[PDB]
Amino acid sequence: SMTDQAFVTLTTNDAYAKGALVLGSSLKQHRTTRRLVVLATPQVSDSMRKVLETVFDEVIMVDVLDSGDSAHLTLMKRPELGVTLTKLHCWSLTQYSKCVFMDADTLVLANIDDLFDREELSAAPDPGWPDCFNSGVFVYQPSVETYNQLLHLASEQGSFDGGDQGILNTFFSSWATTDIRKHLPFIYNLSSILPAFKVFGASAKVVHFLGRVKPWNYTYDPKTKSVKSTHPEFLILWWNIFTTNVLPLLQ
Amino acid sequence: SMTDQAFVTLTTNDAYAKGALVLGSSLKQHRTTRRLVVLATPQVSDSMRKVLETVFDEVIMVDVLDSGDSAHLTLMKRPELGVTLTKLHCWSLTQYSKCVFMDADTLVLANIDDLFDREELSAAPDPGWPDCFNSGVFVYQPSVETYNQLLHLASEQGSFDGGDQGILNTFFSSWATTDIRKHLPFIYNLSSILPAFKVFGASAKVVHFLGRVKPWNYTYDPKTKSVKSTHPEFLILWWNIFTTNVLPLLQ
Ligand SMILES: O=c1ccn([C@@H]2O[C@H](COP(=O)(O)OP(=O)(O)O)[C@@H](O)[C@H]2O)c(=O)[nH]1
Ligand SMILES: O=c1ccn([C@@H]2O[C@H](COP(=O)(O)OP(=O)(O)O)[C@@H](O)[C@H]2O)c(=O)[nH]1
Ligand SMILES: [Mn+2]
Ligand SMILES: [Mn+2]
Repeated sequence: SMTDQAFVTLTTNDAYAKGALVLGSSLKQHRTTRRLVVLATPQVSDSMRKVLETVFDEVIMVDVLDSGDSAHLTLMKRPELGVTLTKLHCWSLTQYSKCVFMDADTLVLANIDDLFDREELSAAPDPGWPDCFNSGVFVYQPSVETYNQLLHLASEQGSFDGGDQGILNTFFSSWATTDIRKHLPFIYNLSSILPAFKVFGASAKVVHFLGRVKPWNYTYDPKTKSVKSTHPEFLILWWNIFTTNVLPLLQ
Repeated sequence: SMTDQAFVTLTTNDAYAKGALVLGSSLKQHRTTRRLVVLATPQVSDSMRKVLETVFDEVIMVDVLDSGDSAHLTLMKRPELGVTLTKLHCWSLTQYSKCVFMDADTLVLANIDDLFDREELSAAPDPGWPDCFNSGVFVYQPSVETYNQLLHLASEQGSFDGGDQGILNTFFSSWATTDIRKHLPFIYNLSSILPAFKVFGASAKVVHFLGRVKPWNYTYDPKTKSVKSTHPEFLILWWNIFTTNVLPLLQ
């Protein structure tokens, strides 16, 4: 293995846990040589953690509601940010020298181990405001200091969008205008939100299921091998990995 | 003046001509020291050209249907690209050493003369596929050679999107991964297509009315000083410039 480097994701409940299982399975399918880590909350059932342990190398419990937790004081100032402050613990994983964070609503389509050639903070442009990076996929260097700086910003300013992206863009404010290599190609975080896709979509490495309805919210029908009601192949691939690679794992 | 440098736009009919008048007026309002040039087709009425001559320094006729025109042979190979091939004549303006091209559906909100500090090809990211630049605002160096290269590409490949953006991104294919200074801030070409706008929208320099319905397609009502049926201030500002600055110009 590479014990030094990891893909890291986050699950705060059993639903998003299904995303992480598909994500993690997709990274394994494409033969990552890196470690797979999921940050989990106590809202994730013990039974679902057990399933998570079959795909991830580490299942690391984070509970911001605990007074022992580093973020707990910040949560009391900003109680609307529990999920965000949990995600930012990704910077506390100081046993790793470099990590790629990935949202549980991502799916990997090709080997993306070359991301570890990048430096903090490397991320793809967000559609809709492309001078902000999308926080669903980013390369970072674990650090207690950086983590504590991020907590402080969250304390002072909250997030301009109620999630982690605002706060990450505010702290990492030089991304839009400094060093192009920190701009991940859009194909490493391709929002499922048209003629450009016909030309470039085939080279997609990561698809990101941005928005309200997540792939596990759909009703899957084995009879038709698809869901009840743009490029629907990605949603179908999600459920292929789920039914094929994930389902037989704890038995 | 600066006789060396110009803002350049394009009008193929009387409708888009109204956009160019508002654009040009907005550049004058914000006190550009550069020259204002509009490329016009014979589909633009002589009476509307006369109004255009009150705002622009040069009204340059381009007719791709003419056998004397440089693009005419390319048009016969690709007859669906008349508008595109007309726009690309912007590169034929070799009397200027550097130009900013702007679509007739842009409106300037602040002085953007600092764009002339940039080099070919400097453009803002397109929302939706942000590793392509949006072709509504770009800094370029006039050149017969570049122009002829662009014609050839148009001949060989057409455009992957039926307009000029595909062809410009294909020719200028290194934009996404080389030299960040060629990435215009999104505020220099802000698509009217939300929490990021609350934080960053106020610093907008150029708004771009992307999409089907253009500002002059709206019915303006002087009684209410707004239109019949997101951030509606931009559309209202368009019509303010039209009614205030443009309307009294030929009398
Ligand atoms: O209720 C939640 C909210 C978010 N997350 C995690 O935080 C990330 C960011 O949220 P989300 O992906 O739902 O936002 P979006 O990507 O749609 O903008 C998710 O991918 C998860 O890893 C989670 O586990 N549970
Ligand atoms: O019928 C047309 C089509 C386009 N154009 C010019 O070409 C540009 C690009 O087209 P458009 O702005 O309509 O495309 P969009 O910006 O909406 O994607 C316009 O701004 C105009 O300057 C024009 O004059 N007449
Ligand atoms: Mn996400
Ligand atoms: Mn336009």
